[PDB]
Amino acid sequence: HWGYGKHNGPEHWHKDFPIAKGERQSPVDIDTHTAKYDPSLKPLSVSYDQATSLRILNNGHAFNVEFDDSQDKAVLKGGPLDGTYRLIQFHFHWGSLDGQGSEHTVDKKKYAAELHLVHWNTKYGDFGKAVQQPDGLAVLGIFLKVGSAKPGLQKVVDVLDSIKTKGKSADFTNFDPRGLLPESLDYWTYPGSLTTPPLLECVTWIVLKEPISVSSEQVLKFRKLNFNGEGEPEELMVDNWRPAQPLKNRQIKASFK
Ligand SMILES: NS(=O)(=O)c1cccc(F)c1F
Ligand SMILES: NS(=O)(=O)c1cccc(F)c1F
Ligand SMILES: OC[C@H]1O[C@@H](O)[C@H](O)[C@@H](O)[C@@H]1O
Ligand SMILES: OC[C@H]1O[C@H](O)[C@H](O)[C@@H](O)[C@@H]1O
Ligand SMILES: [Zn+2]
Repeated sequence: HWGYGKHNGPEHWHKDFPIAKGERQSPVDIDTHTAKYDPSLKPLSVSYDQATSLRILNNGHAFNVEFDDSQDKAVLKGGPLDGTYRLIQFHFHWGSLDGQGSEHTVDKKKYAAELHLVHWNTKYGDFGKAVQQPDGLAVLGIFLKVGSAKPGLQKVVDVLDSIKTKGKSADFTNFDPRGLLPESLDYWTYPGSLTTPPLLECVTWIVLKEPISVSSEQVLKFRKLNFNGEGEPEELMVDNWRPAQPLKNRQIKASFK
C-alpha cells in the first residue's frame, strides 16, 4: 500500500491514483508576490467553542485526532466558503529535521511541520458523499516553526507514547483545538485536493499566513512515532509530507491587503 518511502511514496502514487497528475492537486507553493487580495472574500469564522474530541489514532501515515461530527459543533464558515463545514479530524505532516516537513511552501520555504484541520460541507450529509463533490471539503492549514513551546499542543505530545505503532488508538476526550491556532486569521486560499491517496479534488484550502511556534522537544516527540505495527521492525514516522504540485490553471487569493 501507499506510504512515504522510496518504494511507495509520492512519486509512485499515480500508478494506483491517476488523479495524482490532475488539474487541481495539492499542496502547492504559495508565491506571496503573485497572490492577490480578493475583496469578495467574507470574514472567516472558526467556531470551535463546542468541539467534542473523541480519540487519537495512529493510522500508519500520521496520527488523527477525531471529533464527534454527528452535529454542528465545531464549524468553519465564511471566507471563500459557501455554507457550513463541520470539523471531523486534525493531523500533522512533519520532517526528519526542522528544515522540512510542511506540504505547502511559502516562496519555496519549507516549515518544520503543517497542521491540517479537516472539515466537510454539511449540505452533503456525510464525509463520504462530500468527497464526491467539488466543494465537499475545507482544510484549514497552519504552519509550524520551531521556537517557543505551544502550550495547547502539549496534551497531544504527551499521549503519543501510547499510540506508537500503526493501528493503536487512545481516548482523547476534552481536547480544545482552539489552542492550536495563531493570533491572526490572515490567510491564502485556492482550490485543491487531498494531499494523501486517494488525492480527491474536493478541497477548498485555507492556509494561515502566521505560523505557530512549537518547541524542539515537541516536534522530536512526533518523530518517535512509528509507521510500522507492533512487533515489526521500527520505521520512524518522519517525512510524511507530499511535495508541492503544479499550480496549473489556478490563482491563490489573499484575505489581506
Ligand atoms: N501506487 S502506490 O504507491 O499505492 C503502491 C502500492 C503498492 C506497491 C507499490 F509499489 C506502489 F507504488
Ligand atoms: N492531508 S489532507 O488534509 O488533505 C487530508 C488527509 C486525509 C483525509 C482528508 F480528508 C484530508 F483532507
Ligand atoms: O479579467 C480580470 C480578472 O482576472 C482574473 O484572473 C483575476 O482573478 C481577477 O481579480 C481580475 O479582475
Ligand atoms: O484532552 C485530551 C487528553 O488530555 C490528557 O491526556 C488528559 O489526561 C486526558 O484525559 C484527555 O483525554
Ligand atoms: Zn494533511
